[PDB]
Amino acid sequence: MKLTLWTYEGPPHVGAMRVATGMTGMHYVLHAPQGDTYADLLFTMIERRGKRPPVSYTTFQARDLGSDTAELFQSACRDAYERFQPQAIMVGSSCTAELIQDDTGGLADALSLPVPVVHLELPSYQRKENFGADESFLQICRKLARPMERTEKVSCNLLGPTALGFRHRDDILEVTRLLEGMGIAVNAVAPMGASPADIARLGAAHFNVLLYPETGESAARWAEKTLKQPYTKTVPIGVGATRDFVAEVAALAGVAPVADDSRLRQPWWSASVDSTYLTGKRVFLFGDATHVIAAARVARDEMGFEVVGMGCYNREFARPMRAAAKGYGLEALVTDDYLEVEEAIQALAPELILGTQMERHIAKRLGIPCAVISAPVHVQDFPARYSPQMGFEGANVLFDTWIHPLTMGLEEHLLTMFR
Amino acid sequence: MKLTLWTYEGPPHVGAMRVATGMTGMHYVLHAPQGDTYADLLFTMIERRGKRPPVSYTTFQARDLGSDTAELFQSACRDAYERFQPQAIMVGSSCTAELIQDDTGGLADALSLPVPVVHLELPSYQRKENFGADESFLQICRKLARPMERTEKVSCNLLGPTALGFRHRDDILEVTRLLEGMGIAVNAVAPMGASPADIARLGAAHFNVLLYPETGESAARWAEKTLKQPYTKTVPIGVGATRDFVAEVAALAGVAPVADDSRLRQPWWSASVDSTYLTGKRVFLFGDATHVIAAARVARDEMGFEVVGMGCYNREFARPMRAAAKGYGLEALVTDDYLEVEEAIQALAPELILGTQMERHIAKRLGIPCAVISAPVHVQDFPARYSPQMGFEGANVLFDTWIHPLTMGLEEHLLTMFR
Amino acid sequence: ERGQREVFCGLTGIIWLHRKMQDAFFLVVGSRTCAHLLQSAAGVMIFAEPRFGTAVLEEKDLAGLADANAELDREVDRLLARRPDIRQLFLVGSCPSEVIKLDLHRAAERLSAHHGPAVRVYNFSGSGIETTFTQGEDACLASIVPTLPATEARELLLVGALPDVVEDQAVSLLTQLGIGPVRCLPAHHAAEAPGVGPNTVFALVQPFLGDTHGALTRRGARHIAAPFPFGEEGTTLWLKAIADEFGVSAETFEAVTAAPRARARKAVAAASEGLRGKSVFFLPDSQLEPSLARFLTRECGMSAVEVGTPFLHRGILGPDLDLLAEGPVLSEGQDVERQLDRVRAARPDLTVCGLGLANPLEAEGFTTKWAIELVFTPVHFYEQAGDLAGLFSRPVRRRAILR
Amino acid sequence: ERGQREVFCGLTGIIWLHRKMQDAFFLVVGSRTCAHLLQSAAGVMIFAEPRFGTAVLEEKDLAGLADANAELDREVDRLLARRPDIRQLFLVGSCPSEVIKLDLHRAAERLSAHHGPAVRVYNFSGSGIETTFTQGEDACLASIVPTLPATEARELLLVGALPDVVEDQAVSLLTQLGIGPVRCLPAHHAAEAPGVGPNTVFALVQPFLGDTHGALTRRGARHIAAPFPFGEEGTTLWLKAIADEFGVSAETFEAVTAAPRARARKAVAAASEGLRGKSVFFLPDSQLEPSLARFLTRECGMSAVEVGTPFLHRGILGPDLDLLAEGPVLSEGQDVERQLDRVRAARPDLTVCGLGLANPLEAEGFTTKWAIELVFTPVHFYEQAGDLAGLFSRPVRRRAILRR
Ligand code: SF4
Ligand code: SF4
Ligand SMILES: [Cu+2]
Ligand SMILES: [Cu+2]
Repeated sequence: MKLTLWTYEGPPHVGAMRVATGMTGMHYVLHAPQGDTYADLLFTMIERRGKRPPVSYTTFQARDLGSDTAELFQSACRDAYERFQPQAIMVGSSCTAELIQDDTGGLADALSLPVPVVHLELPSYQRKENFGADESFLQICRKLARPMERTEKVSCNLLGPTALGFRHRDDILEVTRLLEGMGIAVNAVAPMGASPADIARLGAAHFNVLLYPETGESAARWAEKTLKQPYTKTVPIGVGATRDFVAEVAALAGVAPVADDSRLRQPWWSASVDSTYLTGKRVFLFGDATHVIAAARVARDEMGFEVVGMGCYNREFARPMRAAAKGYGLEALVTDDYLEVEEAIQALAPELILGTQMERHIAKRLGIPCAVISAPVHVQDFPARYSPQMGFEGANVLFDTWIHPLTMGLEEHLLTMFR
Repeated sequence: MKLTLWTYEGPPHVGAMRVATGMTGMHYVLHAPQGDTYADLLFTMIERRGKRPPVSYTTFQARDLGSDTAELFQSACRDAYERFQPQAIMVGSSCTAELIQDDTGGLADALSLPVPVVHLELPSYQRKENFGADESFLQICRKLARPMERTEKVSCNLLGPTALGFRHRDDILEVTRLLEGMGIAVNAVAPMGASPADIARLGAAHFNVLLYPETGESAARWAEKTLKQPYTKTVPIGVGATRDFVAEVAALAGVAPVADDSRLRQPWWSASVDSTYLTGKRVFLFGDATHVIAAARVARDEMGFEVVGMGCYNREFARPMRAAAKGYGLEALVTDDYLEVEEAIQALAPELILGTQMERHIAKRLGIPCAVISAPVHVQDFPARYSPQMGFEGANVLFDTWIHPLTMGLEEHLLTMFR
Repeated sequence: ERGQREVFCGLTGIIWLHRKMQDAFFLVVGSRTCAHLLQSAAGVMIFAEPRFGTAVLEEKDLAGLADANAELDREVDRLLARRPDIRQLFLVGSCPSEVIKLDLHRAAERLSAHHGPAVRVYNFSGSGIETTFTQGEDACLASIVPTLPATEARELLLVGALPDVVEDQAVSLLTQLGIGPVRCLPAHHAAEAPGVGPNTVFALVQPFLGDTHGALTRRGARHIAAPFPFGEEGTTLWLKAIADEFGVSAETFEAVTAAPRARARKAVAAASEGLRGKSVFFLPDSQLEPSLARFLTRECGMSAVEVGTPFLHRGILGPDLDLLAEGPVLSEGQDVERQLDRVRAARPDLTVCGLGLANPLEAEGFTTKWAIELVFTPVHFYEQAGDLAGLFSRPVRRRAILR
Repeated sequence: ERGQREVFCGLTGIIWLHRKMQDAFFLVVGSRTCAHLLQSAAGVMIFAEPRFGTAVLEEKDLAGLADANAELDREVDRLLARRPDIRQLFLVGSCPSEVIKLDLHRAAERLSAHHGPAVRVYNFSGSGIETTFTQGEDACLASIVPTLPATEARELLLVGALPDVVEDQAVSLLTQLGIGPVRCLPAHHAAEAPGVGPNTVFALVQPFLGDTHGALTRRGARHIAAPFPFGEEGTTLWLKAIADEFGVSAETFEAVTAAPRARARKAVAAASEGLRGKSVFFLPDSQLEPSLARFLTRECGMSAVEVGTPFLHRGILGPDLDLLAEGPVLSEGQDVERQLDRVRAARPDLTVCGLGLANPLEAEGFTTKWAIELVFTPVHFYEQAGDLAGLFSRPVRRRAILRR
């Protein structure tokens, strides 16, 4: 037992709900106690979705226990099919439903629904939200994605973007523009903007692009084995990472590496004399492992910052996290306790903190310039404006976002000196 | 002899200098005292320009008067021709050179340089930097733009954008995207993207698009008389003004409207329940008249704010400013003095202030949420990221930028109550 | 009537209770789902180090009941070492803690034995399997009630957790009226816990304290059944019903409550301009819907179409139901899909719904106002009657402005 | 070379002067250009409501010295109506004011006749055709000098506007030297103004104060030429010259100064990691370039390829030039294109140039430091020797090895 006040990741069913919400025509009939409908507010509020999350809840009570729970689940699935008319059903359990002995997949199969039904086996007490999303995307691919003849032209699959993801929407657009500039069409983006029909055509792509390993690594590996689809190991966050991604994607596709640097201003604006004070600014970095590794490379190579802190809350990416941290000469802080991150920041006293909203709130009470780079965020952090973190426009956004706290601090400091 | 600490506008030579650094192949040979080269710093640091401004100064001293100072002017223009080798030379004088009796135009004719030479007589003490930019652009158009055959396909001129302009680069990009989505190519962008050849081709466009009246209205009214090119009277800031602009551009061009709404997010994120508290929040507005008039419509018709203060520092647009403020039940504050706007803010005590950089600092002293909407800005108010204020993506940027101070104040208040 | 219930477990009321009781910690024996709910509902509160936490269960904790109890004991010891300022620990139940049959009553008695009397460990259930939203506050108060000391005095008990400014207005108005002692059951500190006896008489402030009403009735307290203090008329009738139990005559009542009534009526009229002549739909969130639909119908001139509550306690909402017009139909059974269909058919001008249902209804074209704000914001008594009207008015004002 | 010069008019001297003189308000009689320059170079200070304003010359102000002077008196009286805190007013001359031939020396006398006991109005010319950059500061100081009272006691005298921390540490080290009470001409308030006489021998802390040096020589005070306190060695020889003039024993001086010299040497060595064996170019910005080149070349090991100074006062800078190696090429006069070609050909590893020139040279691939920062940030004496070294250590050349 551990007393937790802040969780970087929710329960796995929240990740499965993210997969269902990003996808269209996909419904999640979740066996949950009455009052577990709470995570719908995350999608309706944080992401401002004009459509209610495609999730049906049994919402069983104390009276509905034992024999009544299975009947409640079966009625929930059949009524969800009758009402929403989805093209594929996910069935899953909450922590409470995992505790009770109803077999969700067995009931769903017993209903014999016309559309494919995906059985979700997410251990809720030992795993977390990103595992839920990754495993849900996996099982959807296994159920629906099959070996398919490849497109006549070179085509790609954007794998990883799930709902409630940090700037996934704008990253999709930026990577799509990159690939189109190369001459590579995006066959399907999944889970966001996907359908069971699109999961069916996932086998038609010549190669996969794993934008977000946290929510798509299992699906990318499965496609590698069955669908014979190699997936990119480079996440295009930052100029150097974007150019490595350009070269790797061009090699996989067979097209010449072409990228548009015309709107790219991060290198010149870091080379300018105004950015000289940024040299040697110690930075602490925390959040999801992919974003932390990418942001550490951006900071050191393109910003003149010295990385004094580096960590992640995904134990699934501990080995990549430690391997990346060794490159900067530090030991990665792989933990899910915000107290440990606070202790590390206090013992480290970074000049700038790049991380989650928890790290953006630890900095304020310590009076440290802060910016958000990772998944746990607020409604404010989801922007109406185009705010990619990937590609060259994402590099410009990263420059402005990371420099804004330092510029503000310097301006307020000068104002205080001038009284 | 009014004691001035902050000027909202520089001397007219600064605006003419913005026009010069906007174009390529146009050099500003300025008759100026030594030490008047300070405005080069504005272009090299504020806008973060890679190359030196196309400005050559005489930098006379007290030992050089009478025949000498004219000789330094001759040497400056000749040296500019020899080493800078511009396609066109434009000659002006500063305040001090305006006082001394040296005819800028006559000496240029005496040189008989092959490149076209335009003389801008800008009243330094009567007028200001926006008039300087407008009159410089008008003189450049008069000398180089000539009637020509219309382009085969429908094309437009983006008239107004200059260097040091607020969001001019990203607004150029956004309006260009909006017109290409509409089937109208951009014949030229003047003077920020233009050249003496492009200024010559200005007459080829079917119509002009007056992006910024402050700097482009004189050239638009001249091109509506000599090149017979009507200009759009609406500036596309905000959703409603963007639709008005699309309608007028379709009417002028004859093409279908075809507005690309798919990436619009301002309407929904303003209609969402998270923006309910925005209703009835009082906003004070100051800045150049175009941006203030557009931002008032955005704040009222699109964000639920009530406008309690509406004003401009640009007295050239006094009639449009007052006419706009009359529609909101207000008296327009047409003043060049920042103490007057300070008094207006203190009297009104708004909940949000949208203005220039001095407006932002007045708000910060007064503890009122503030966002910058107008031309006088810092280096920090020139983003590397794509930050249009115009068009549909400009609407999203506007929503995020205007809402960020309110969100940050609300969050700070909530944290203060909680802790 | 039975189906998907888009509500919150009563672990949500813990957020208000930790704000109203500064010496109370709310330890939640639940899973990562319940901790995630707590942080999502708290929002900014979690960043201020609040006084509620979740002891997340592990697989070994589900397997071993004795092991889980020992680990809970260790966690409680570490909590009290970490936060000595806590004087009352609230071991709240949860859905998993119920399924594992983790008897929190035994743990509460044991920890009260070993950590007594420095910290008093009470047990109540916030499980959504049993409770819902404000039923968490009701369960907390009903768990507080049995341990209250006995008294022989004639004391008025102001049952209900209120914002400090609203509670201050309450006690000020009551003292001006001429009543005797006023105490609040959700006391700020454990030392200020009121006493309940046969002569004790209590008045309900929030229309969801049914189990608290029963627990106080078991101790011999008597209920002052009054319309709940929402708006000018609601506050007036609340104070009048308390006065009739305390002997305050019409002359003193009108010499005390005339000024606040007069200003509150004007404030409501000014802040309810667009509400007049508009229908309002209520979906079951917080059981505030009938006692506040009465305010909207009578004061603001709204024409309520349907009032939905998680469950009616007709006994404590009797006067407020009586003041309701016969026109609105009231529903206690919640199936979110059927209720959304009813909302679509009715096409209400305003739709008081939950946070999850708000944005989709706004996208469909229905103005909505989340009822969670009503519980968090001060909307009680006289000063906030205008704020109460403006809470429902500003969505309609925004809809009119934005179109 | 007489060509285009990219240097600031001396009204920029006001910007850092008023931070040291908290009693003085500087009123500039100029056009819109001078007010715009003043606000642009001030930056955030103008938002912080500072003590410099520009009495903008209007078209009606251009004609008529009597009328314009009357409006000037109106504005000055209005300003002391707003600002009774200030006792010093500086009628800073500007280029349009000089062209108008608007006598501001007369105006200072008239305003001193009006409210002399209440306000002491000084007068100097920060005009561009007359004065360049820190020549504004030294012109203001030289204007202050003649009004200063005479004294008959030999006291150590400090000339130059310095940050309060730097001034405090300088007077602290001078006191641990033991001989010679100190005094600073740019006093924070006119009440604590110094007494200047023939006996008070004055030491100059910043090179560009040549007009102030001349004005102090008119008073009878003689100058002790010394290398200016930039880095460990320059500060050491400055203090050694001061001690020798006051007869402080060599062993006592070395013993008292050893610790800060050691700390400064450690700090300059730590900062000068990428500076050794490097080439530095100086464009004429602030007249600090000779002492800058001395410090860099000797302590930092950075060979100077060209030292450019807008005005080289050889008499005062003589010890510093003696300390400087023969290799650096000192140049007088500024033609921006000639010096740009010179830096392009020399391919320097660092170029200490103006801010209007810094970013273009970075675009061309040259590492640039802007010397306008130097007059702002504390770069004097041991306690700031490390910061001074690191300021040239990472104006790129620590970012170049990071960007490229
Ligand atoms: S409904 Fe049950 S499992 Fe879900 S958050 Fe509430 S107490 Fe926890
Ligand atoms: S003093 Fe002369 S050179 Fe300096 S800003 Fe004024 S006009 Fe320009
Ligand atoms: Cu901020
Ligand atoms: Cu900010």
